[PDB]
Amino acid sequence: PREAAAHWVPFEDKANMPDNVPDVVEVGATSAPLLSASYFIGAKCKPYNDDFMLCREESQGSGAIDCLKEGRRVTRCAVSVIEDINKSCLDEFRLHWQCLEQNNHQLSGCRKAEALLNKCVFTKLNLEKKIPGLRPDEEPVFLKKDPWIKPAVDDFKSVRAYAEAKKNGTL
Amino acid sequence: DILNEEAKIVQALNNQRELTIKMHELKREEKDYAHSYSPLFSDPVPQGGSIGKAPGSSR
Repeated sequence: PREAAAHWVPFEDKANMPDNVPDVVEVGATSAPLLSASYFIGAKCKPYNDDFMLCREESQGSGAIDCLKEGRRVTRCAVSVIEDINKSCLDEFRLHWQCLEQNNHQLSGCRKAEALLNKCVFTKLNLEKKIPGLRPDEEPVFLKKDPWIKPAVDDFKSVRAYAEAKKNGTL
Repeated sequence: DILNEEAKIVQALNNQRELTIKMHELKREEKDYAHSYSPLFSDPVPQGGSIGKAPGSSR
């Protein structure tokens, strides 16, 4: 909650999780994959994330020590979603975040590999993107046609893959 | 007929004396937060600064 110093000195601690907290399977995904898979781990693990932030709320100040049980379970189910999207659509997932690693990770620049990934995951893994809080008669922005904000360079591999998905008729 | 007209005045002065003792005790009497400060918004409790807020801050 605070921005670093004049002269901040980094340090780590070669230590262990002491006795009673079991070992966990932590997310080893970088900014591009979990920014890509954000809506899908938000769609599957909604009540676990809700439950963790609720438990963090109810133990005011106890907080960190209180819900070790339960931030254990949001990690497990987020790891579950991203293992499933690996084994499901590694190629098109990879296409989307190889797109999204350029363009400042702006989501604006990569509609083309996105819609391909969304078809793939909605088919095999049957999870769907929703922007909640969006009242009807308001189109969600990743569905509209001819947007005002277009990227600088459409990346090449998603141009090719989207054109071949047009030709195959899967899109 | 004059002792009675004195008893009236001495009652009228003892009434004023008790009036003063009351109104000098009614000053030092402690007062609610809803009479002393803002009448609506009767709680002193903040919930101040809610944009980047963290669940688990209430106590």
